[PDB]
Amino acid sequence: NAQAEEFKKYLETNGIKPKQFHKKELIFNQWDPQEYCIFLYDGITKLTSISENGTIMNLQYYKGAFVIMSGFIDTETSVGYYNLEVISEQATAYVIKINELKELLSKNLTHFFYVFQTLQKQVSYSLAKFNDFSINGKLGSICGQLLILTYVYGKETPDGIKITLDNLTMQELGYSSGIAHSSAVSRIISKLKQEKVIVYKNSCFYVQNLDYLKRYAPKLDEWFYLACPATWGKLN
Amino acid sequence: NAQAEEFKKYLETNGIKPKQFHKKELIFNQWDPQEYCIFLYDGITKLTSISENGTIMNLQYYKGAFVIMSGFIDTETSVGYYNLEVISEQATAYVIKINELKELLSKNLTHFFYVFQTLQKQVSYSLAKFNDFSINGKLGSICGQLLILTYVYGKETPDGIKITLDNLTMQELGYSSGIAHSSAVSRIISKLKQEKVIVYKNSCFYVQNLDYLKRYAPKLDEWFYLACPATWGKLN
DNA sequence: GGTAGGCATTAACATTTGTTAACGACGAT
DNA sequence: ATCGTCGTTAACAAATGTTAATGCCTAC
Repeated sequence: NAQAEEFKKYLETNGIKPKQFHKKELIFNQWDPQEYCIFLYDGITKLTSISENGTIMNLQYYKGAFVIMSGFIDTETSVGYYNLEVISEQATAYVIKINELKELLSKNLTHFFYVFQTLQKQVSYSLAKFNDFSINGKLGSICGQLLILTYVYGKETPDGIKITLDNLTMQELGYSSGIAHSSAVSRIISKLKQEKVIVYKNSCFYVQNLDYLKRYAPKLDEWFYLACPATWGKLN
Repeated sequence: NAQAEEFKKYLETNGIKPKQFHKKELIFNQWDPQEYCIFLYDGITKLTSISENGTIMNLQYYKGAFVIMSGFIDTETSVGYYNLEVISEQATAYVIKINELKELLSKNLTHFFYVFQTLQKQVSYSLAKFNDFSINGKLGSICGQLLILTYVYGKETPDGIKITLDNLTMQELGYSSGIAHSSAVSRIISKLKQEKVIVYKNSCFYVQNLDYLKRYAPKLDEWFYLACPATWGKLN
């Protein structure tokens, strides 16, 4: 929003200025660790991780204007080895390198408070996500994940709320729930067709009972009501 | 932590007096206190959430010098409704009104980078924990939770390493994962002495093959070394 | 108006958790 | 003495890790 836009035009007086990233490119990865502060101005990405085993995990989706750190400021070392994979067709991102960031945030306080705000939104997001996922099984982890995407990328239509996102493979949907196999997801996904809360037509997910999803993930719905009110209010 | 000691003195030069809370007291609360910045100087505490029915959830343990926040910096609204509950002897904590924080941080960049660092150490922490817990099921959750409890609260004794806490009822180990009955958790710890990794004595937990834990929660073990090296180094 | 991989669906088992119910001791009012 | 607390087990009801085989698709 407004705050995001002036951070945008804060960086551009200071000689760091965007880079186009395209689908499946990695702004940074878990094998070649460079420590950045990524200001993703526009587009859609996902934070992933491969293990010494090939087991994939979709931690989180970053969208719109947001900030992703790969380095600590005061120590300038890595925070953990992850992947910021682009999902949208294109994405603009401001790749600030970490031992630059302190001097930048020092000379303007309005914009540190911005990044501080987002990292606050992030701490509260993870805790919420962790809470609702951990209580009742993978089914909860699915309903939680669906509800997230349904709020962030959901659109109105006379057959339900559309999760308008590239091609959310069911294997990918399980990847956010820490699931290895599509069959485990297919089984769950249409307990949610029969219970009439989810349909899968046009190879895209349509939500029918938002109140169902809310019950299985109340801490997250709360997080939206508090940290992203404008979004939360579109679907009420 | 030498960085926090300066922050305590910094608070005291501003008339911020420490308050003493003591076992099972709630510094801030699920039914909106709020919102404060909580500088926890000494003691041990836990962050919990109670659902509408009665299902409880132990999201994180906070210990020693750390800083919690229930409010966003700029808007001073809630970041979510949780409980900070004193688990230990009786913690010492500086409770700062949030409106007072932005001003306090605005005029001493050193401490204001310090707060940012702590908040970076938990966005990283939360993510790592989300990862190891989501994969490898709830057995992996217990082991991952055992893991962080050793690194933080672990002495090494001629009987392995002692998880040196109060009274960690397996009811409570339980609340760290999402396992809501104390018999399911008992079926786990059971299976971990039979495999020689933990022994239950003196109403306290001991770990003697910590290597077994590090495989079930690798990105947690990776997180300590990366984020909290001094803590990691004492067991490696 | 035709091909080959890529997923979704669904079945059949192998384990892991969820749940309830007795039984038994420690520790505190 | 009489708690409520906590740990421990067996016994089961679901839940979900797996793998395999059958089909509809769409990128090509």
